[PDB]
Amino acid sequence: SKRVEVLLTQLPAYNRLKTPYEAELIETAKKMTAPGKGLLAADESTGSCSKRFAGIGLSNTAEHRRQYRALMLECEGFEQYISGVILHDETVYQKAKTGETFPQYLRRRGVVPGIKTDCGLEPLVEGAKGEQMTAGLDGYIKRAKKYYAMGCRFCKWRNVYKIQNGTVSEAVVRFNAETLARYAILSQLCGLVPIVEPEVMIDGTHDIETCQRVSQHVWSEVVSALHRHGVVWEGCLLKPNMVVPGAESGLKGHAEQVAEYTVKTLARVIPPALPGVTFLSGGLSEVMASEYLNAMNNCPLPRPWKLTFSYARALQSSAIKRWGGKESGVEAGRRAFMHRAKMNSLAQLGKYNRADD
Amino acid sequence: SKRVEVLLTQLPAYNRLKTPYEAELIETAKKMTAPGKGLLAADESTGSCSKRFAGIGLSNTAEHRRQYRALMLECEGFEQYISGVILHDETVYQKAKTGETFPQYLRRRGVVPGIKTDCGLEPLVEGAKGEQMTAGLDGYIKRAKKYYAMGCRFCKWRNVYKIQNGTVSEAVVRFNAETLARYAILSQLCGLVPIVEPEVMIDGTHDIETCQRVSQHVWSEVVSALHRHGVVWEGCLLKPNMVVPGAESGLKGHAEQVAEYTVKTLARVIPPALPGVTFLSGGLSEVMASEYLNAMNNCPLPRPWKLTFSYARALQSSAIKRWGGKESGVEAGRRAFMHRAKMNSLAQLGKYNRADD
Amino acid sequence: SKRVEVLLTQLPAYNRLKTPYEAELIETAKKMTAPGKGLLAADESTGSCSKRFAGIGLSNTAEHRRQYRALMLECEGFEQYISGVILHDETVYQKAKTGETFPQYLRRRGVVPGIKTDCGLEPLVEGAKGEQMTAGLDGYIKRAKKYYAMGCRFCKWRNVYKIQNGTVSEAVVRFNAETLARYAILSQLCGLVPIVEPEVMIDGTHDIETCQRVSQHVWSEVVSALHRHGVVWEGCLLKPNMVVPGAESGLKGHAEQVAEYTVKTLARVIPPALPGVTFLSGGLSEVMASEYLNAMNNCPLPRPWKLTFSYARALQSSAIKRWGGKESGVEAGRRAFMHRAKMNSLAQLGKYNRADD
Amino acid sequence: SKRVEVLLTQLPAYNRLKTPYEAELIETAKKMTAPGKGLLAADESTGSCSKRFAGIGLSNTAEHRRQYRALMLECEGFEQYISGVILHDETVYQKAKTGETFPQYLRRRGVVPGIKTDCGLEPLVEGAKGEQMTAGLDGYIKRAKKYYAMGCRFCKWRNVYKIQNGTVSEAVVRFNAETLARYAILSQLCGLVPIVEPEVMIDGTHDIETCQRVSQHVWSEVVSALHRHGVVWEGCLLKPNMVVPGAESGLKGHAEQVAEYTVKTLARVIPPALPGVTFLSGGLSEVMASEYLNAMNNCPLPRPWKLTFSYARALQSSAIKRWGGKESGVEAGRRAFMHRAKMNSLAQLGKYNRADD
Repeated sequence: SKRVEVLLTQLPAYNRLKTPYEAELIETAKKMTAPGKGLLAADESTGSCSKRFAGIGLSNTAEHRRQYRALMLECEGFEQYISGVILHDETVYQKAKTGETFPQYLRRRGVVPGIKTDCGLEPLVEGAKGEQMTAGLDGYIKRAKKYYAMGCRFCKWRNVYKIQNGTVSEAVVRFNAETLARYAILSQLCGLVPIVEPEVMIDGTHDIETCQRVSQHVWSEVVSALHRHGVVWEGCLLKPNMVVPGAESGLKGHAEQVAEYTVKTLARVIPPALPGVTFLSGGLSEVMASEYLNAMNNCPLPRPWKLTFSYARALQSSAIKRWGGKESGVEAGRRAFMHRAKMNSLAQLGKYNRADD
Repeated sequence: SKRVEVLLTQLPAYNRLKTPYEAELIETAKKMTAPGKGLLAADESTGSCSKRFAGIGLSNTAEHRRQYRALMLECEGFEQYISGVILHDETVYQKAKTGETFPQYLRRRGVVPGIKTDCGLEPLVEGAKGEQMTAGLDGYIKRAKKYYAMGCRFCKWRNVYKIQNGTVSEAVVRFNAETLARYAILSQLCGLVPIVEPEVMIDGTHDIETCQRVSQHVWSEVVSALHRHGVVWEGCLLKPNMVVPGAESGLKGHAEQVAEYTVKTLARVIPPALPGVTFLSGGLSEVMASEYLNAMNNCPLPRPWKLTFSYARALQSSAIKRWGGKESGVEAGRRAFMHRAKMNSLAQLGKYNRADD
Repeated sequence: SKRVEVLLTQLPAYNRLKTPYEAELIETAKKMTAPGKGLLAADESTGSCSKRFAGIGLSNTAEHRRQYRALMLECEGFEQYISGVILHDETVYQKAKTGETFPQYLRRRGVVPGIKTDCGLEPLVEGAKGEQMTAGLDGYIKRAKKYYAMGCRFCKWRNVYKIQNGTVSEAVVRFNAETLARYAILSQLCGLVPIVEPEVMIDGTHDIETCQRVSQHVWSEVVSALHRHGVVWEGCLLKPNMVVPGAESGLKGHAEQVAEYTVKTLARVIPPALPGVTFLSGGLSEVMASEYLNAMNNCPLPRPWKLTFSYARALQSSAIKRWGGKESGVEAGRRAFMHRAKMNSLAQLGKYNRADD
Repeated sequence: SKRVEVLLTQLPAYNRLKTPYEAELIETAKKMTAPGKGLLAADESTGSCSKRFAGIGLSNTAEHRRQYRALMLECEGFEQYISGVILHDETVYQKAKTGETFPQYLRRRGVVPGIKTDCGLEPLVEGAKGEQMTAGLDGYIKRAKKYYAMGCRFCKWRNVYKIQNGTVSEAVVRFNAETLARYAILSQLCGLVPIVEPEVMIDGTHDIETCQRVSQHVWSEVVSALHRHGVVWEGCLLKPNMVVPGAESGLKGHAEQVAEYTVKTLARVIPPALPGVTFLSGGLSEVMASEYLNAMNNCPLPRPWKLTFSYARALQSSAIKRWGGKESGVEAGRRAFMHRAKMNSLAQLGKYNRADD
């Protein structure tokens, strides 16, 4: 027949991201998921910060945001339990008390600095009212190279899926999968390990069966897309919701129910080569988040990747309260931070004890 | 069985763009493709303008860009042959000699003003070296609403596909289809008729058979994606390349060969409900572009949509030359513009005569 | 880069059915869709025949089936209005009154003989209760070559889609599209023009809007699949339902409503290169079927392919009744057949007159 | 908005095979993959049997086929190392020496009886010359229910992918994935655990890198399809090739290279919930097949499912030779069978020792 010489990269099986950061990516990821450690998510937007401060009456300025972050980041000792921090863009450039930038300070202290690189939720337009896509791919490589150069070595991008009426449009499932897979690839290209966050939200009256049905489908499509875009599985992480009943469903699950539904869902879709899952805690209480993670790490189902946390409110809530926005609340604020971080560090080892909370 | 009440928009067959500009979109499009008329593409970037001016020694300033556009846009009389102009963002805000903005002036004169809304080509990263995606979806609705408000009623977004080694990666085929279909939807949502331009480039040594094989595949995937995103076919247009031998292939086709390969390719993939195809002229001479369009409009194959032009260099080249960047070349510059615009207007009627060029 | 020489057929854009019957396929199809002609579907299974005979008390034997077919097929003169007959496998081998096989007799008389080659409906298993796939791909090439050798030059394969609750599973949409596209390809390979029948059934209480929403989606997916399998559009035909309200919806549409919804649906999805659509009449009365086709051929929307009929009950019903299963009803049976065939022949020209029925 | 009540099975995330054999499937599979055990594939067709007998001069009759099977199946003691036997259809109905059917005899002896249910390879028609699809879906449920009723509790279906020129068409990749996923679903529905065999063949001059690139792509598409059809991962098994250099490449890999490429490939695509992989040995020597499996079970990469064998020639070759087609070779034939089965049983434990072969 008529044969032609072509590049192998023009062939379907050869669409694979080739990145010279490869080995570095793989090493960051193992660092991120070290045993007894997890990630502190501290990438609240300026607005989310208003919310955060609201109950303590703290005014919403750059300086105060800095302080709210320093509260945790300069909590010496937290490094034993937190392996990386997802910063907000503003924090990357702020200075730690030593005068190093935050990324510089954390690296020195042994904590990998990451950055939230998505540009926020927007209406999906296709599919059903209430569904949302996420923006931020334009100019992405240039931002990401700039964060790398600032010292970040991982990034995070969140897509959400709102269950309504027991289901989600296939439009959001596909489109958001496609966005996450693109983001992953480009992150790896620029040297940052991508945290792929496909959050099936806890919002609504749905139950845990509905949650599992939608998550399993959403997440397999995210996987199919990562394959289709060529991701380095060994240099990537997942940040999924746990499978639980909906926030307004009226029902609460035990942690052992949670860990089984979650882990059996994940084991159906996530390749064992992905090094770790850093669960989001969205809507759960600080205690539940620890109890639920702990059960995961005690679940008899297959779970070949590390199962750890990537939490924001569930690690900060009480701290924020005790801190009060004042220098004077600083110590108590930390004590509380440390305790929650320790709880969760044990829960990753599967040794947390509720009597201890 | 277990039944549940859901929104119809959560169902697969209901992912259809619902836009209150619908009827307006449909009417613009028919206006754009009126018999004996075509579109002037005048959306060169600032840089492309350097190129354009290079041979006449015209310096590259905003003022001179304005003049280069006014050369054509204020060429009274051109309105008989041009139904719409694809402006560059800068031109939207510049003023015509009457002091109306350009969009305002053209509308008054009967010419629909459109706007190039993509953000330019960038490396695809996936697929093979040399392939390119197009940026610009972020912030798109807000830009588009702003152009609408300025009077534009259509927009244009170009994706390209570089044939190398006889083929193109399936990665570029899919990804660029996906980008075009998203852009289409959002354009319609904001009131602008989208020109979907999936250009299989003339660049390379490939021949016309290779061109047809790749275009047919690229374009069916663009269609499948438009269906999958929910486009209003009746409010959309296509701006494809013609199917011709590659620029460095060494071969030149007759116009009748061209029109048959082109039209038989399109008739295999484009739904008859899409109102019109406004061919790009990329790489063809000014004469060829007219001869080739003319043959299309004389082709016995099925061609239910309007077949017209959407040309830039092939309508401006000579004009630019005769104009010379000087007030003094103005009249000759126009004469030439008018003549090429008239040639092409006849070629859309299938009555162009080469003896006349 | 690393380049490799491969077959062009290993590349995505080169998966195109290459069939030496190509030109013959194209010619059959134009024959099938000649102006003022349509297809008689006479491919009832043995069982369907029980039904057919039930009201006339005709016993269900091979001999009687033969006679029931001969009633129409040896109705000299019907050749003016019918261009091809879809036979059942049994009929292919039966003999006409001249002693030629039926295929031989029809060809001699100017009627292209086709054959129903699917193996019947079966439970889809995936998707929702009530949905159905169609069997018959195994051993297909050998059957098809055998029909060709017997003189058939086209074939027919029917898939169905049952609307329930306003919708259909995406599973049936995809799977049945995939089956139709495979069948098409293989038919063409063996020399038979494939009639692709994706019937959205009239069954249920749905309305005409629901019908249009599901048909448009079902049919675009059938098209995407035909492209994906490589079909010769110019050597293929479509046999879709008309878009009408559901049989138990309680509403009846005018013919002009029907033709607009139908033709605007088709014009959104079917490539203009497919030579013709031979509508099925499933559930409509004999009169409605003619009135509805007539309106199609009077519809101002785009409709580049031939729009004709491929009917069974709506051409046989009355005939069967008048014939009565007796030699003695033969003449009246034919008269009635002829009249319905003439009605429909005019309706294809867009000149049918109801005053005439 | 307009809401409608639909079946949940009409929604995308609900296309999941619901089978009342579920728990039984899961239990068979764990039985099949018990530690230190593997499957004997004895499903050679009548023709393959000619080949098999050729070198020993054994005539090719049903009786002799029976004897060739009895050689292994009535090799008392083999039950310690073999957990299930893939029979050929003919063997299902033949009788063991006790007068039980083979399935009955094996079950009694503790060996799960399975059945090869595909109908053989055929030309793909689409894609490139040399590629092949597999037939057998028509009438599948009725066959499968009949095997179940005969006592089989698992089945096997093989698809192949021929690397040529370094690659494979995307057509074969997709189509064969689609066939395997359909087969899986239907098998589970009828009570038989499906062995999904997507064999990337060892045939050709390709190297091990090419093998890994194609297998990874072929196998992820098989997975995506299994998800898309709704398979019960926990009740399914995989029978893939190992990743090795091509048979005519001129290079031989060490077993440790093999196990790393294989396991790292699988860990990128196969969900950890699939209970086990039963490798095929196609083209490898009897020794290599054991050494290669052993290394797998010694590989430090992630490998959450059982890694065992499903071998035919590599367990029978020598035996067949020693047996000689004669009663008289019977004992030596068994000795050899036992030894190879023991080798492989140890290799599944990762304790095989080559000094022992």
